[PDB]
Parts: sequence; C-alpha cells; structure tokens
Amino acid sequence: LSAEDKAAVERSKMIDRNLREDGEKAAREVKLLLLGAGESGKNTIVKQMKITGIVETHFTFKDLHFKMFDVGAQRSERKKWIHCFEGVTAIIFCVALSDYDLVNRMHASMKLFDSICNNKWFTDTSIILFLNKKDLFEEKIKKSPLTICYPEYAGSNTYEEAAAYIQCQFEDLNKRKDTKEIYTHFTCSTDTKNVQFVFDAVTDVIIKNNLKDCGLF
Amino acid sequence: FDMLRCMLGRVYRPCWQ
Amino acid sequence: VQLVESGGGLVQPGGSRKLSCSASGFAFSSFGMHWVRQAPEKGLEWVAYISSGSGTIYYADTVKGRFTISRDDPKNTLFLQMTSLRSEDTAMYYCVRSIYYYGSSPFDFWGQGTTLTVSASADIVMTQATSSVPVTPGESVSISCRSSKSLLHSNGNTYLYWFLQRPGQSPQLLIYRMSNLASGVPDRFSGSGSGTAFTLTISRLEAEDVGVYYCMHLEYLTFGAGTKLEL
Amino acid sequence: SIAQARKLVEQLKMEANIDRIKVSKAAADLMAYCEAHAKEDPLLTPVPASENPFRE
Amino acid sequence: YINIIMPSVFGTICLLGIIGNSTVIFAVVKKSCNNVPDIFIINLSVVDLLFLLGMPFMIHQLMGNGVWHFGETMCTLITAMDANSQFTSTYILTAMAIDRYLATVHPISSTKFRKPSVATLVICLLWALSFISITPVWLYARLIPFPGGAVGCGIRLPNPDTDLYWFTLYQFFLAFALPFVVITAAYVRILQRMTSSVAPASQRSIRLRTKRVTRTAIAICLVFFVCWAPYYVLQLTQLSISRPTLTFVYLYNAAISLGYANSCLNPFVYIVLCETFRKRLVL
Amino acid sequence: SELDQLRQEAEQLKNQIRDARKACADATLSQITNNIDPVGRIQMRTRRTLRGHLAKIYAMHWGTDSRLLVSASQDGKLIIWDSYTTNKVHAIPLRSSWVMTCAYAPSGNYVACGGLDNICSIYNLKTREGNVRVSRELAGHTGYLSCCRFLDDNQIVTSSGDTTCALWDIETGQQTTTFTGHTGDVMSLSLAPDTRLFVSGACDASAKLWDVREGMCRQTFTGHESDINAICFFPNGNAFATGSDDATCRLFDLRADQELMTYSHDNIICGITSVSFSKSGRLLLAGYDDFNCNVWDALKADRAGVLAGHDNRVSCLGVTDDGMAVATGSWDSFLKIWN
Repeated sequence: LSAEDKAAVERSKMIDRNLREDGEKAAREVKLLLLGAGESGKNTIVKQMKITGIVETHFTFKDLHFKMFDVGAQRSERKKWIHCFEGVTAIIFCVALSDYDLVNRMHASMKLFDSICNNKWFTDTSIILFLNKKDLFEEKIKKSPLTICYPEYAGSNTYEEAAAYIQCQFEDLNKRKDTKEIYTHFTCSTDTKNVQFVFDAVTDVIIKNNLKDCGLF
Repeated sequence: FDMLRCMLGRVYRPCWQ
Repeated sequence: VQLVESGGGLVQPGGSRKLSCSASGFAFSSFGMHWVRQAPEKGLEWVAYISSGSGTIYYADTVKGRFTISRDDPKNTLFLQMTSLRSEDTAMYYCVRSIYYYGSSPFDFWGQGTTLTVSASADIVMTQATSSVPVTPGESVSISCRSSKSLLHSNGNTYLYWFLQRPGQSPQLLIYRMSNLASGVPDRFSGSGSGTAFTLTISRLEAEDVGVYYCMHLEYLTFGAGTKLEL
Repeated sequence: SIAQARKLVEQLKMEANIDRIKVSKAAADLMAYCEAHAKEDPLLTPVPASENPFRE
Repeated sequence: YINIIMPSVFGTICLLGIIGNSTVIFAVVKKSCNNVPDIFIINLSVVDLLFLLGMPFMIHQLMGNGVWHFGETMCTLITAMDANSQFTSTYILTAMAIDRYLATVHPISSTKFRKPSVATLVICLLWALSFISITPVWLYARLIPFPGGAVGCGIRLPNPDTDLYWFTLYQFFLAFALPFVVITAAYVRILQRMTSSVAPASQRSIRLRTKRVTRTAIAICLVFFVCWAPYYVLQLTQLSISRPTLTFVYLYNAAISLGYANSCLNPFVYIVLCETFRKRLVL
Repeated sequence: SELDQLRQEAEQLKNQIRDARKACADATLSQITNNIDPVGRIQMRTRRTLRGHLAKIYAMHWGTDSRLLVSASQDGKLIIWDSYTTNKVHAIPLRSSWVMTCAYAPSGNYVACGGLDNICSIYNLKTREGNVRVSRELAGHTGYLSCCRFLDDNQIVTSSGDTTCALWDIETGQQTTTFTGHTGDVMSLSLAPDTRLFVSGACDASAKLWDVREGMCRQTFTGHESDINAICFFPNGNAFATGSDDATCRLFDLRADQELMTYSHDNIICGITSVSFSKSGRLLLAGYDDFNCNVWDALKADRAGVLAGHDNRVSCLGVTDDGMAVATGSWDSFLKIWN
C-alpha cells in the first residue's frame, strides 16, 4: 500500500479534474486561423472584428468565444509549423480585390491559396474567403480591364461579372470538393457584416462536425 | 405440436374465461 | 508566507470556541494544513489534518467527533470549531502548512499560534529519551531517537521529521525524511538512521540553536518527548 | 555584399585548419567504449524484475 | 417441413444481431468514452445484445412442444428482462434522436446541457424509467397451465378480458406511439434546419451532406417503423378477438421475428449509413 | 574582393576538405564491427502509460534524478510526471498555448518551454509560495523557437527558426553569445557530457558543432540530403547521430569529421522525428512519422527491435540518465514508458 503517497494521488486527481475542466472549456471555444498574401487587409479585418510571433485576439460574439491567430511576422519555413494548426475549426483567407494589376499579386494569392487548401494537414478544415478593397476594385475595373490578370476572361468590364469570375476562379482551386467548404464573402465598411458572416460559417462548421460525430454524415 | 393457443406479449395468455 | 492565528482566550469548561487562521503570501488552495497542540509543560501533540481539496479529513484519537475542522479557499481562512471542551485541552495550538508531492517538504512553515486556557492504541510511539542534554558552544552534540515501529517503507523512503523550537518562538523544520535538509537552515545539521534508531548531529554549535528538538509519518502523527539543550 | 562571403571564407579556412584522425581509429574507439559499458547497461541486457523499478 | 421455418429465421436473426453488436462494441472500445454519441451507441449496443441474449427463451417458449422447461421463478425474471431490454432500447433510441436534434438545431446552446456527466445521468434515468414501465410485468407472468398437459408462461392479470385493454394500450403508447413520433419530429426538424442561412450556397459538399442526412434519417425511421408496427398492430387487433384462425399465430410469430430483426440490424443500419465507421472498419 | 573570386576560393576550400576526408578514411565501421556478435531481438513492454494531456504532445525531457519528466502539449499545460507512481507533480499553465520544446534543468529547480512564440520561458519549481512562477522570459529571437536546453541554473542554449542559436543568461536575460553560422532554421539541439561543446541540426541538411565558451562553428557535417529534425550526442562525446526526413539516420563523429555509417531500410519511407541514445550507446532509438518506433544497432546498423505502442505521429523520445527506461511521446496525447 501507501503511507504518504495517498496525498500525492489526491493531488494528481485534483490536477486531472482541473485539466479536464480546462480541456472542456477549450473545446467549447471555437478556433480560427488567418492567412493570405502580404497587405491583403488582415490589419483591416482585425479592426473590423474588434478585440514578435503569433498574435492572438480573443472576442465573444453571440455567446461564443473566438480565438483568432495571425501569422505574418514569422519569416521562417511554413511547413515546419503548419502542422501545429491542425484541427482548427476554420481558416480565414484574405485577398484584396484591387490587386489584379499591382506588379501578378493575384497570381501569388492564388498560389498561396492552392498551397494552403491542398495541404495534407488541412484536408478537412473549412476556408472562409474574404475579398477586401471592393470599392477600389470597382473604381479600377472601369479604367483597367480584368483581362490584364486573367487573359481568358471573356466577359464584360462591370463589377458583378468580374466579382463572380474572381469567386469562381478562387473556388476552382479546391480539388477536395467532396467534404470541404469555401465561404466566399465580400467585405463591407459597415460593422456587424463581417463578424456575422464569420459566426454563420463557424456555426455551419459546428453543425457539420456534430453531424459527423453523431454518425449521420 | 398443434399449439394454436392465444398469445399476448410474447407469452401465451389464458385465453377467454 | 504568513500565518496569523486568532480565537484564543479563557473559556469556561464545557463550552465552545472557534479558532481562525489567516493565510497570506502563498497558494492556500493547494496546501494541506495541520493543527498542532502544545501543552504548557508537555510537548507537541497532533490534532487534525485537512487536505487541499477539503477531503480526507483526519482527527486524533481524542479529537475525533469532538472537534471539527474546515477551510475556506476563497476567504484564505482556516476554521477549527471546538465543542464540549474540558480541562485536558488547556494548551496553545499551532497551524502548520504542508504540501505532499515527490521531493516536497511538508511541515515546512509553522504559525505563531495562540494561547487557550480552560478553567477548572496501535500507534507509533516516539520516545527519543534524552530529556536534557547540556551543551557547550563550538562543540558537537548528537540527538538520538527511537521508534516502536520501523519507519522504512517498502518504497525506500523513511518518513522521519526533526523540529526545532527556540524559546518563545514557533517550531521550524530542520530535516525531513531523515536524509534531506530543509531550505533556509544551515548545512551543519545532519540526520541518519537505520529505520528504528535515528540520530541527529549538529556540528559547530552556537547559541542560535538553543531550544527543544522534536521528532516525528507512516500512519495518522505522534511527536517525541522533546530533547532540550541547555547552554 | 562581400562581408558575408569574406566571413564564410574565413570560417571555411578555420574549419580546414583543424586536424583529423583515421576513421578506423574512431570506429575502434567507439567499439571499445560500447563493449566496456555492456553488462552494466540496463537496456541492452534486460534486468530482472527484482531490480526493475518499473515492474508491473 | 412447416415446423422448421420459424427457428431457422430466428436463429439467423440472432446470429446477425450478435455479430453486428460484437463488431460495434469492438469498434467503440478500440476508438477510445468522452463523447456523448459514443456513450449512447455503446449503451444501445449492449441493450440490443442483452435483448438478443434473452430472445432464445421466448423462442423456445414458442417453438417445440409448447412447454416452458424453466421454473416459474425464472418465468418472471426472463420476461421482465426481455421487456425491460425492449423498453430501454426504444428509450435509448429516442434519447439519441433527441440528442442529435439538440446538437443539430442548437449548435451553441447545446454545449451547456451535454457531456458524459449528463449522458450517464440520463442513461440511468432511462434505465429507471424502463424499470418502472416493466414493473407491471413483474406483478404478472405467473405460470399458466392452459393446455393442461404442458405449461407455458402467461401474464394473467386481475379481472381477465378487461385488463387487456389497459395493458395493450399502455404498452402501445409507451413503445410505438410516443418514441416514434418524437424521433420523426426530431429528424424532420433536423432536416429542415440544416446549414446556416444558405451561407455555403449549394456546392457539392452541401448537396452530399443533405442527401446523406436525409438518407440516414429515412432509413432509421423506416427500420423502426416497418418492423415494430406489425407487432403492435396485431397486438391491438387481437384485443377484439377470442380465438385464432391458424394464420394469426403465424402472423404474430412473423411480427416477433420482425421485432427481433429490428433489434439485430439497428447496428447494421448504424454501420452502413456512417462513412466514418466504414472507413474505420478497414485497418 | 569580387564575389566570383571568393566563391572560387570557397569551392577550392570545400574540395580540399573533401579530399582530406576521403584520404583519411580507410575502413568502414560495418566491416570493422562485423566480427561482433549480433545483439538479437529486443522485446520491450509498456511499463507505464500517461494520459493526462488533452492535445498533441510535442516535447519531453528527462530529469537527472531519473524519476521526473516534463511533457509539453498544445493544450497549454506542462506536466511533471512521476515515472514510478504515475502521478502529476505539477501542472504549468502556459501564457502561450503554442509550445514545441521543453527542457529540465540538471538540478531540477527550473524548467523551460518554447514554441511558435519567440520566448523560452523559465519556470521556478522551488518557490516558497508553493506555486510555479515565470522566473525569466527570453525575447531576443526573431523566429519560431525549436529547442532551448539548460546547461546550469543560470545558462541555457536556445535554438530558434531565425537560423541563429543563442547562449542566454538567466540572471540578466540577455544573449551572451549568438551563433550565426547556419543558413537554414535550426530544429534540434544536443549537449555534450562535459558541457563545453554542442552540435545543432538545421533544415539546410547540415549539422554544425559549436563551442559554448568561444562561440564559433568548429566543424560542419553535410552528409544528409533533406531537412534535419532530430539529433543526439553519444555518451562518449566523440560522436553523434542525427535524423532526417529521408528515412535515414547518420552517425557522425567529431575527431574524424565524417559520417561513420547510416541507418536506413527500404520498408521505412517516413522521416525521423526524435533520436536518442542509451547509456551504452549500443542501441539507437529513433522516432519516425509512422506510429511505431525503431531500435537500431549502432555498431551493425541492424533492426534490433520495434516499439509500436502508439497510434499517431511520434514526436518526442528520450532515454533516462541511468538507462533504466525509455519514454516515447506521440500526438495521441499519450506518453508511454518502455523497458
């Protein structure tokens, strides 16, 4: 038996109880990741959803705590730490609409999106696509045809067709359409329009995960 | 071998009385 | 790390009393606590113990049922309510903190204590003999203790403790498990034993070690008779 | 710039200034060290459960 | 001959139930639990296993010379165990349906009243409710020597030919009336309130998820209906009859076989309709 | 001078180094040690199992007392496990949940953790208040942290993703010495028994030996062809073995500056995550991406045994000082002690 190890076992049980409580609290809380091209509007969406290394921003919306991670200050090898984010609820990818002629920048954004969407560590996570600088894109599209970036765009030079083609081209990069979602949204200057879309995508992913766990899907 | 009695709830009930 | 005691004073026999202990400077939630009673002429006596999670509460043979002990983690206060007191409990109590894990040092800190006055087997027995041992500064003094039951557990750790109580001062832990020296004490103190007889040795003795030495943890915590050093 | 190239060349020269021994001598030394601490190793040779602290 | 048709189908149904329950138990224990659906499915599996283990006594009471070999003391124990297993099986099924409804329709608020701490409590509550529901069976089930030469267990009640109404209606309303409508309503509400404001549009993934959820819900409802409905409809129709016609006995035996088939192939429905379970099956 | 002239000089120096290495090699280790009797099959069982974590375990270090080990996981908790009694001595709540390295001080008073955040936090385990506190925070790195390992109670060498290693001082919280010889980001670190030299492996398929006191790369080894994720130091101190992503583990030595031999198998195609040596050095336990772990014969390059108790990616592997047991950690939130 034991003489003084009983108190050690009691302490271990208390630590186990605290760890279980903390783990349940963490699992109840949704986890989000941010990625995209340089100067794509991450500093803008951070200000939209009001609150060196990884920058963590925490906020509660509709009785749901959100954990958001920004990785833009690490000039290292991405594949050595991309697996550390496996299991995130969703990934927010931001691409500036008015970057089709900024040289090629849209091509770099497409390359990054293809690399991150087809990555073996994110084969089941959902992607939330944000398109920033919509007003600048609308101003530029009148004077600059979209054919400069995409030479095969056989369409009009209006905002609606250009935006639809951009969304279709971005969604076509996904080769895992079986069990993956791409929530494409256009940002707005008015508040409670981006956070609402984030909450809707998050609750859709939560419903999907609950259905998968219950065995229905 | 010719049991054709009255059955109720997976068991044989005493039938009409 | 401070332990302030309250609730003492003259009480008529057969009444009730409440003892309160205030803890500050350390995490009280994750620390087990003990109550130690010392008679005006006798040695230390164990009373009760409560764990960190407020469970596994133990009482002495003559304390069980009569006394109750509870703790308030948010309030950082220990409550010891006593009922149906008699003339045998006229003594000052001490509150001792203790955390139990691998490499820990239980009974490391002792409170100042408060005086309380009341108006008119199958347990390990520690004798330790040696009521008085005259000493001379600069010499070496050895303290010997004996236990009825062997304290060498099957895990290889012997549960033995040495306490030093200077006159008009709270007891302090010197050596725990008869081989590990407590933090904050001079290295001249040494301990050894064979599981039945235990020896405490002091080298280069000075006037700061004058006091009464107490010895003890396999089962529920008898103290020793107490060896007093006269300078 | 040329400072990085110069310091790299200096580092390569300092590395080349060291002395090396034959691979046979190092292999023999490693073999002797491995063979000396063979019986006392508790992983290469299983220890009886009496002296094993991790016995179930 | 005509006397070897019932035991063969009963035995193959029992074997299918045994193998399916064993596979589900092995898969769940190898998965580890801390998941509420896992606890619900493991409890349903063990309940179905107990039901199939108790089935052969009822079958032997039916097939053979019509003689209850066991004693009268074992009569009540066996019938209470079987009826409890059937009632707690349907209770676990409807509770799992309610849990799925809560998880799907309420994705945020359901995190409060969830977790294995509440799952075990609701399992114990359902078991207690099943005990209460089968308490009337415990009073009954005294041995009835109706044929005279042989003896078969019977649930003879006071004021005979009058308690048949109360007992049959109580069993019907506690087995195939409330749980069935609850499961159907829960699945309908799950199907109606999928997705979220049509945010993901109507891409391939959403279409596949909707189709799979609809197929699973329809399959579960069809399995629970097509098997159990004949049994209780025959038990209700026999309330107004006194003697059989050499065919109603065969229909009742077929209904009992259908109920046992439901209890046996429910794990098969769970395995087949779940893609994650089938993927786990290969290792 | 001109860039082309310096590049030609560097190429000439590399050619001279290669010629010196080739002319100094006469007999391979395998043909020298073929006369040794084979180790034979080795069977190990899971004596202890630890299941207190709730996330992916990324690091684990053994204390010098051979009794307590610290484990790090993405849940943000560091647990000091009791090997014998399967108990949790302490639980450390991390300010940053991203941790991929941990270390235990030789004296046992302090522990270190690090990860995506650029700080190797130091926690004091012997506080008077009874609770662990953040003694120091080292924030001089610019990349993700890979491994910071203690040298004493006041010094610690930290390897980060900015291709530079540092020698931190705990008392002052400043980089006493910075090593900038690597071109790729450093991933693993190891210390010699005498604590005078250390070798680090980066993603540029090269391992460099550094001096703690002086502070320059004495030797570099380019025997691999892919990223390096694991490295360990031989107990003798005259050799070291490192892993890689090309399913090959190579054993280098310091006094000859060349690769003695390599460990590889056609069945194995995944990379190596953790490399550790036993007390004798005969057995080389190397982690792999797949769920199992392999034990290699150091002097014969033979598969001594396979440890396949896990069901996910094995991340951290360690051998205690006395070699009594081996602890293997994986991403399935389970820690297993083998013997």
